[PDB]
Amino acid sequence: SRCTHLENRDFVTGTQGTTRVTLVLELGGCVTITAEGKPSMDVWLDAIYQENPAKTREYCLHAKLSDTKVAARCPTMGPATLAEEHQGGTVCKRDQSDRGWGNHCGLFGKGSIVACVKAACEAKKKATGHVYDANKIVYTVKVEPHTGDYVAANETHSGRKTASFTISSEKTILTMGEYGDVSLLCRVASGVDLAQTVILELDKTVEHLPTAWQVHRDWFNDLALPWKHEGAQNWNNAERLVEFGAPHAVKMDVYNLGDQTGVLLKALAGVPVAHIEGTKYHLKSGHVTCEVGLEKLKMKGLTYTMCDKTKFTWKRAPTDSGHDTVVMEVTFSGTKPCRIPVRAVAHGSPDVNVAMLITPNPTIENNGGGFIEMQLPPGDNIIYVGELSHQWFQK
Amino acid sequence: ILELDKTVEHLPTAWQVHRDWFNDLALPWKHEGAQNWNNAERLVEFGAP
Amino acid sequence: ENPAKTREYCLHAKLSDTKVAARCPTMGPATLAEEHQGGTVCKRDQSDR
Amino acid sequence: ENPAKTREYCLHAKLSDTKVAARCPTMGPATLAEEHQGGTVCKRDQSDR
Repeated sequence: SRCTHLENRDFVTGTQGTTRVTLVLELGGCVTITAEGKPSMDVWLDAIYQENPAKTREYCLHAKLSDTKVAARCPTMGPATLAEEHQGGTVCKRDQSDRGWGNHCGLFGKGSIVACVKAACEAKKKATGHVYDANKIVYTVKVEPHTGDYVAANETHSGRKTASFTISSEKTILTMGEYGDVSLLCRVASGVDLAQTVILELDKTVEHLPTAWQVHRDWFNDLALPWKHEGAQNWNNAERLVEFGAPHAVKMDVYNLGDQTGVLLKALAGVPVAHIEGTKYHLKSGHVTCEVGLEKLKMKGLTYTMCDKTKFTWKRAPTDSGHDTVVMEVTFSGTKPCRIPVRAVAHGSPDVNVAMLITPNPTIENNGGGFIEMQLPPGDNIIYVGELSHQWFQK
Repeated sequence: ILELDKTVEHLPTAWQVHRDWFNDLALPWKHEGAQNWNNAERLVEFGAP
Repeated sequence: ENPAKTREYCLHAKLSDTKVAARCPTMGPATLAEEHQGGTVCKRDQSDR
Repeated sequence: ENPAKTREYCLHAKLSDTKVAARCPTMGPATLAEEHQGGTVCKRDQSDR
């Protein structure tokens, strides 16, 4: 059962008459649903994402400066000017330098000086923000029936089904193989509010970093870095990463404040990560409430005869699942298919069956069955699968 | 005298800093000539397994 | 000219050859030869199995 | 019959292939490949030179 793979697992149980079940599925969680006369089902919210979300601003973390130009005039010669002062994509500073005979001016005094640099951004040194549209966000829910077959996490359960939901398409009917149909009504509106969320992306090809972060819109909009719209050619406020030195005669130095990535990363510690897979921008945390309709589900193998009580052996002896249940797997050497005669008694009371089965109507099919998950009361018990027995101390 | 990469064009080639400040930098360090870095973990983080 | 160098600090780590070793609950401690080599950064922890 | 074995302890160590590496005061850290191998016991110290 898929839910046995994780630590975060909930059990939902429907009694007599319970045909519908309302669950709050959370990313990283898993729910096992059990109900009288119904095959058990594992359900979980698998992903929350939007393909190609809209991009808000792009910020530059490392300025690439080039073509530094300086123009200086002697004290009586008027303002110094450069064509660059009027071009976008350049950062300039006008100042005054001390001039005199030493640097070829007729008078000793203040002379006009102006320096400009072309400012661009280093390749792969942008920080881009993305915003979600509640109407385009997709919630993916997976359902897997309890078939008495154990499948590891790196393996694929042939009976697992997937359902996708958007605000405009909240209901799906899934056919669970021979178990019947299950209906899922999940409301995206009951999900995570995304108004103040921005998915921040740096360079997703960097190997030792998460591919994205989920940050607050107000924090993102206040970053003190050069910015522009995707598609725009030049950067606004490029001066944020450039400093000019005090001028001396006909020269003025231009300083680059360096790569701000390290600075940003310190700010991002403790911020939740997100994930990008191609064009899909995923949230790594979130939840949604769904209504599961069980009325069309039917159990499998109810009319088989009981398996020969003499032909069972333990493939995997009873073991603690970590969810206060016991898991085990048996092998049957008799004729299939048949119902597995499972029960358990408390040490000293051989007459009362104390086993509460999670796995519905355990059966050995022609090519499956054998895995059983059950709950037992605290203390010493003995598990029986026909004549096959096993001691079990619960707790 | 602190030196970074003196070949970088838009930066001073060196700074005059206080010895106590320099000795307290929270960065991996080593002696010139040494092959490995001490305290390299200062620039590395491990995720929950 | 050529003043004596004190420490060198690293401003940007270059990481490579990430290796992981994990053992099931009854199989004892996980170990890597790298844990004993200089020039490597390691973290030992516990995962749910 | 054949109960499970927990730890094995060693009551008498068999030591062999003692190796020492020493460096003068300006030559940096002394190192041995053995410091990184399992199955060796090492001690780093400082001697008067």
